[PDB]
Amino acid sequence: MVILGVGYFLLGLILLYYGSDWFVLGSERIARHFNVSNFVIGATVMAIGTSLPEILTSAYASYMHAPGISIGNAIGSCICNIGLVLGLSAIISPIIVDKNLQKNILVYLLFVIFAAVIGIDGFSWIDGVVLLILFIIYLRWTVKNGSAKNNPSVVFSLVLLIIGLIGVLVGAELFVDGAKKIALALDISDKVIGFTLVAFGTSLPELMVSLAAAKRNLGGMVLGNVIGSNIADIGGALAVGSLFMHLPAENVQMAVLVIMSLLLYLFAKYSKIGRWQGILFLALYIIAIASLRM
Ligand SMILES: CCCCCCCCCCCCCCC
Ligand SMILES: [Ca+2]
Ligand code: NA
Ligand code: NA
Repeated sequence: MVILGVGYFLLGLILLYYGSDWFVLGSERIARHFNVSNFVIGATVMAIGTSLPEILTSAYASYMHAPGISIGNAIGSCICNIGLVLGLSAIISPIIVDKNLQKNILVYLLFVIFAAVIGIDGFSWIDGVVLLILFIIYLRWTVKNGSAKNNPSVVFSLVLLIIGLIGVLVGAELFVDGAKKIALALDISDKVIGFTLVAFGTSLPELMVSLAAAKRNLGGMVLGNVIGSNIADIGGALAVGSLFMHLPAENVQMAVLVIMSLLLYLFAKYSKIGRWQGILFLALYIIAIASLRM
């Protein structure tokens, strides 16, 4: 069952490549239809849609008595979204953040700090409930501040979005599924092959989507996708995971995330998110994946 593993692998890449573009284009059209900014549509629809793997992963893992994976996958994705995903995107298409999206990012920072503080002694199911409620509040707050027949322009837009989303979710799965089949067929299969492959596999939707939007100079959409995903990973994935079982404290990873989130805000507020800010993000992500524990 090799080659068919290469089959799922390459095909998943193709579905990720074109699927992300369709998702970006469809989301961009939807945003203009509902008269909202690209940030808003990225922080809500796109973010939640791409964070669906994390939510299902964290829920399933915690239910299977593996709470370490649940919180590990959740936080690792957050670090990945700022370090790798935003890092690459910022370099491709530098972002100048308007004074109104700066407020949203500051709110994001507060949310992260709050999660880190209450997570010091781990995350209880009550911690999850609270985070999930704030998650819900953030969404409505974001949409309001960015708001205000079978129309063929609207239908085609929704088809682009949905099919594109299916493309990146199925594609990301085929990528991981093809990679597990190859490693097994080549007898090079550990168990953090493995945990590394799936945790990064859940981040593949955000990566390809944000890179697609970055290529089209949609920096607001990219920034929304990153900020929204992180909140969806904490208020959604991590929260749901804590409902099934107490999640052990990841104080080091949370600290890294808080620092990265702090850096993201300061750059957006007093400077820009461009090449050298993107380079710094990639540097920290590389240092993170080099010295953080598996
Ligand atoms: C919409 C559902 C939100 C989450 C509700 C979670 C309830 C979790 C209960 C976990 C066990 C609590 C045992 C207490 C002794
Ligand atoms: Ca706690
Ligand atoms: Na994801
Ligand atoms: Na996401």
